[PDB]
Amino acid sequence: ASVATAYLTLKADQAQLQLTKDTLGTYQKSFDLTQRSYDVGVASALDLRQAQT
Amino acid sequence: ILKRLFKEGSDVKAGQQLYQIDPATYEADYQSAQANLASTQEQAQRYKLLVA
Repeated sequence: ASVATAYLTLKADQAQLQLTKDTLGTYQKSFDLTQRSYDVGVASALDLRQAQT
Repeated sequence: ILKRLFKEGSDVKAGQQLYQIDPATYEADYQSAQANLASTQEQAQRYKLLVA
């Protein structure tokens, strides 16, 4: 029972890491768009910091 | 009238300035519309760079 539930936790956390990498990709592309909007002049630096955090 | 800029009885060219009627209440809303254009032009160019 213990080795079955240990393999099930590892199997779930592989997919947890796979989803967290995709969330990091979405946040990183949102920061890239806010950096482009800051570099031209539309967005202020406050939205740039709020996208960086 | 502020001045006239032709000799009377002279052959005038199509487009030559004749008089000078007071540009006191028209330079005001000319620079008003010019300021509105100076805002919206560098709104549209910023959005043209961001849509790319």
